[PDB]
Amino acid sequence: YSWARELGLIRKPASFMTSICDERGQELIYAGMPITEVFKEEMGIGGVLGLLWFQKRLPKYSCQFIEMCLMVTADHGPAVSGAHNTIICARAGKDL
Amino acid sequence: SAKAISEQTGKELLYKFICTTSAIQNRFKYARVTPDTDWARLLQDHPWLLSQNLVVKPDQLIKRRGKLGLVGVNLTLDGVKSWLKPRLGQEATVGKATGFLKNFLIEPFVPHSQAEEFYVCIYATREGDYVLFHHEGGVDVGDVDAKAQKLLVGVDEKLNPEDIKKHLLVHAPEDKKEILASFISGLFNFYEDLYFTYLEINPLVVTKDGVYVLDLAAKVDATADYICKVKWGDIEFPPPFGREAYPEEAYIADLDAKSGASLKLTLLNPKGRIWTMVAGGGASVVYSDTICDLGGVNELANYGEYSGAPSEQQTYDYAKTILSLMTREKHPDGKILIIGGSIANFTNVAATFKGIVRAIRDYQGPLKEHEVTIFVRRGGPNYQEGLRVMGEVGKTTGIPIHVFGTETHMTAIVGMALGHRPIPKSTTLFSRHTKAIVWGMQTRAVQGMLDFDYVCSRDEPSVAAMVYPFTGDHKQKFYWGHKEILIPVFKNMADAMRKHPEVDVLINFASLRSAYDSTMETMNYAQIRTIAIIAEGIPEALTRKLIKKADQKGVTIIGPATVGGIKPGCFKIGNTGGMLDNILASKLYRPGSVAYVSRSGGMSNELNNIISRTTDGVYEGVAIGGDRYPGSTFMDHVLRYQDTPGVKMIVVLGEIGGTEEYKICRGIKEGRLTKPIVCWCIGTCATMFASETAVAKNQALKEAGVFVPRSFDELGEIIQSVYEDLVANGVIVPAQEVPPPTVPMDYSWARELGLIRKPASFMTSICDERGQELIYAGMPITEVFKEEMGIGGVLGLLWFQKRLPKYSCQFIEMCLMVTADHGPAVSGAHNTIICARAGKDLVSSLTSGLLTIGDRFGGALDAAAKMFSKAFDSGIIPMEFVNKMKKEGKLIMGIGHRVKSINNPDMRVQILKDYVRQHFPATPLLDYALEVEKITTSKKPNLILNVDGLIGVAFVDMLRNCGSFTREEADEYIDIGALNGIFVLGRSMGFIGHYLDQKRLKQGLYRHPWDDISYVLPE
Amino acid sequence: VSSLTSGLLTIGDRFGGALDAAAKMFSKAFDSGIIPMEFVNKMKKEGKLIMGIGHRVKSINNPDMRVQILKDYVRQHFPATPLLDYALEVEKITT
Ligand SMILES: CC(C)(COP(=O)(O)OP(=O)(O)OC[C@H]1O[C@@H](n2cnc3c(N)ncnc32)[C@H](O)[C@@H]1OP(=O)(O)O)[C@@H](O)C(=O)NCCC(=O)NCCS
Ligand SMILES: Nc1ncnc2c1ncn2[C@@H]1O[C@H](COP(=O)(O)OP(=O)(O)O)[C@@H](O)[C@H]1O
Ligand SMILES: O=P([O-])(O)O
Ligand SMILES: [Mg+2]
Repeated sequence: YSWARELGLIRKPASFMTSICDERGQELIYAGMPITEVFKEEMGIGGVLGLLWFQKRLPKYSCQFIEMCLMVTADHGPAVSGAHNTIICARAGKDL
Repeated sequence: SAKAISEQTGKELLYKFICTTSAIQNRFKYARVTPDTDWARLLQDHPWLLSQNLVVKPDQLIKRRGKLGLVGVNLTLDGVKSWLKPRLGQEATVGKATGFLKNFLIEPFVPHSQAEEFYVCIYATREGDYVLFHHEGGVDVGDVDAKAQKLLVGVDEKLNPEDIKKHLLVHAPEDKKEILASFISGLFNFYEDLYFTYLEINPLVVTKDGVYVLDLAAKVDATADYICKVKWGDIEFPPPFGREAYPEEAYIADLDAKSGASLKLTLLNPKGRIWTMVAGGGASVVYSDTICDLGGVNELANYGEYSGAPSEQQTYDYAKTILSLMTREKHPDGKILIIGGSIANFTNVAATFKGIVRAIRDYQGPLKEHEVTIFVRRGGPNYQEGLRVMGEVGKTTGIPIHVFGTETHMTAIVGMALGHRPIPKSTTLFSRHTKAIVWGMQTRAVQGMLDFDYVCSRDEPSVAAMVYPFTGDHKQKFYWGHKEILIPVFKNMADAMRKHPEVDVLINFASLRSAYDSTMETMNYAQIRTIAIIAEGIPEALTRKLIKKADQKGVTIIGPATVGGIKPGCFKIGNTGGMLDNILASKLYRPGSVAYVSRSGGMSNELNNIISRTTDGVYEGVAIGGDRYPGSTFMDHVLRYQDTPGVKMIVVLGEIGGTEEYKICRGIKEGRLTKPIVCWCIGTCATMFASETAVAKNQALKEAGVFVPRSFDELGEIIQSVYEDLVANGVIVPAQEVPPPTVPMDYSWARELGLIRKPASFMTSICDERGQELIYAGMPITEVFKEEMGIGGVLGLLWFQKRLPKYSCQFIEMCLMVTADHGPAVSGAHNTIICARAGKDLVSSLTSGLLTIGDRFGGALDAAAKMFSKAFDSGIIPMEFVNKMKKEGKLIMGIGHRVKSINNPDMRVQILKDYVRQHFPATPLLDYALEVEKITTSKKPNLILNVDGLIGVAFVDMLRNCGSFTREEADEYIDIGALNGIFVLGRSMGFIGHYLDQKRLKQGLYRHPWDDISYVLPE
Repeated sequence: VSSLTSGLLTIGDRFGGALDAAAKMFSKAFDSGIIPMEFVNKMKKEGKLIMGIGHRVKSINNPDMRVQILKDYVRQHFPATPLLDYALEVEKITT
């Protein structure tokens, strides 16, 4: 199959479809932007999230805002439903 | 098709459903008599049989019964019995039909004058339903077509009562005009509402007392069953009067009825030396015709066909019937088997041939004894290899088999077998710019179209969008050569039309049930100018309505019951021409000068082959479909071809029945048709069963100037002669040949022909869902239940791939039961509850809890088993073990309890301990553990062997000593965590229990109280 | 536990949903009082497929063994099966 496909003798439709990231290249690509450009352009976590989630280069204010959201939602004590379960679980000797 | 019903069936429906002011007399007053009739029972159900004098007649689709002395009139019940004595069960010859008189009808005698007898008839035609009336009814009606008053009721038109009275009842007695008008009106509404195509009452009697339906002959459109099932009930369609079916005919009829495939068989001469096993309704006729043309009419043994993709098994069952039938008695000159067919559309030729090859191997002894010679001719996907298996079975058995392909003319094998020859509206519908919408989820058809487009060197794909009402709007992946492209799929046709104004063609793959409505809907979008209706089985009355709307809107309808057509280099309707290999083989990627029109789809594929081999190729070809009323006729297309400059000659493949072919004679006469026309009508043999005959039409066409061959065999030769003459006269300037673009083979297909191998990325050994039955580790699911395995047994198969002893299975079930739950205070239950309370679903809530299982919660079973196994296997004595653990600063896993002690035992442990002792052959590890317990309880009384420890060591003893596992196997299962699986599976029940409970208890969101939290944050 | 959960987390909608879906759908239809044929057509009109109807290979001539096993147990031991009776009538129409 590998060989027949190389010589373009047979066609087989792909079962999967992606559009967020391409690891196959010389360089890693996040939604069309190569990883070096991501750092060079100083995107940040917000910027990277814009490419992977929306496949868009967002304005700086937008990125900074996303980062701000992530910061305020980071934690709200151990009394909440989720924190409680994680604590119970950690205490029951489980992994991260 | 339109099918005849019995007089009883018709009368029953009429009495049940006719709505009229007219009082219909003797309603439901009929009794049926067969040779198996219980007269006592008959009289019990019909006491009216003694009330008055009667009439008796056969109800077997015998016409002119009175003239044949087959109607016993004005008889007492005794007289009726006396009349039946010499007739019931007797053989009778009515014209050229000979059969038995088996079914009769008894009705009350209606005294009346000849003046009180009338004739009424309604019948369907393309243009509507004709209503006929005659004041001189009876057995002496004569030529009713010229004599009777007649009126056409158009398509979707109402029968006006004023018109009945004014035009139909002109010669009716004045006093009976209102009652007749009222009855005829009700009869017409009845005729429409129950989907009749023919209804005749001869005579209809109207006396001073009321209306009497003395006789009734009717046909219904059988395809309307899906609508009318409720009113029709278990309606029976009687076969015409004549001989009854041989047991072999009945067998094949049963196979046909129980499958989507077409399997037909009729014996002509059981003692004939010529047997046929032909694929396709069209080809079967053609072969039968050729045999008759070569004088074999008296030696032809059968008429039959197989089509619609039958399974290898069905093909085998069909073939064995033929082979059985031909090896009953020897013939001095031996026998012949003609295994023919046209070019198959998509079905792999090797598949059906495997069934036939199996039948030949089973009947090789009788076939050699009866000196049978087999002739094969078939085309289609991978026909080359299908012909190889045929040639090979001939060599291995010794039976003479002569195998031929597409290169041989279809009917050439006949002459070879007999030893006569040696064995060697709008004019344009489509353009290269045509864009279509496909109604339905037809991935293969769309891809087929797109491969034709690519190979035709079209700039864009011919399919713009698809309409599939069950899914939401999405895009489907397809291939433009080797490049993947996306085609939009719409839930609503309105959206497809809106987003694609460039589309003017619609290909309708809607089922026969929804074809009508989807076509009518399409006609509300003016952009659509051509509609191809694929569906076979649309009721005639509905197709007429489609025709009417299309005609008034100028929409060209191709179909119903068609594959479509093909315009080489431009457009291909759906599945026309089949796989690329056939499109390439018959050079359909580039246009020629020859245009054709056919009824049969199969024959269109054969015509593509014929034309490509004899001429410069096909310009445009159309299959008009096989329904009674095609949307577009032979003439419709012939005129388009006459008016297309690129068309230099026309080929028409006609058929027996209808008078369409005569419009061509007329067209030529009138000087409208000037282009050379080649025509051959199939069904020249059918006259061995007047203007409508194939023989009559072929004669008329030849006289009109049409080029008509002697037989179907000479069709290739005549086409080539016409073509060569047109080249010689410079009418045809053939173009230089350009090679088409190449497209890769489909992986699916390559894998089928075993051309490529691709290694599996995965490996399984627990279950196989691919089979005819589900298999759990080698044991089929039915055996699982038959052997009464239970949950324990099933777990043994899926987890260990072993058939365990019953006591082992029962023990596993016991473990699952004790581990099921242990209250809501435990880590896992708590999380599930929290989760359920936070409004999550079952799976999220369960998993949230299960994710706590492993170390400090639920770990103990695996831990205990591992610890004790290690200690035991190391050979240290229990006391040495206890002290070793103390020194290492470790507690024993599976030892200790909060309240339970040596004097106050744990019930779960008691239950299990007792079962294990009683049923397990050996328990060495349990014995060792219990000895450790003797030591620890002597320290503190609550240092008992707990349920986790008990299950752990019991399970190890079960694996090691049940005798299903080697030590290696038993030790691997423990290590890979089989014991964790037990706890997880077991407790999963309890957790689902809690989830349901919290939802049922309508428990709100949990927030942990701050009072229970010690906040120790930095400063 | 991680491996099991990873798989279980796919259960719910397009995978494993059918049991719940079928039970809900048929109960609704039965309880609403509509006759099987009315139900079949209602679904078609609404653009919905019947949950618990259809098979890739198995047909009315080639039955599913699991369905055979279960149908037969239920017929034998259940005092009353009105919804099953209703569903089998819907199956008569769809097949
Ligand atoms: C001495 C005393 C404080 C503690 O005794 P205890 O609870 O029985 O002792 P422990 O908690 O250490 O447990 C007993 C043993 O069980 C062992 N053990 C506990 N759980 C175990 C497990 N799961 N697996 C293996 N061993 C286990 C411990 O290792 C310990 O072993 P050791 O005796 O060799 O050290 C207690 O008995 C006491 O209060 N006695 C009263 C004496 C008195 O009258 N005092 C004077 C007042 S006048
Ligand atoms: N029940 C009846 N009462 C009186 N006359 C009847 C009755 N049934 C039939 N007849 C007469 O017998 C004739 C022949 O019967 P019919 O049903 O028309 O058979 P066919 O037309 O096939 O010969 C009728 O034309 C009519 O005169
Ligand atoms: O049966 P066909 O010849 O119309 O395909
Ligand atoms: Mg008559």
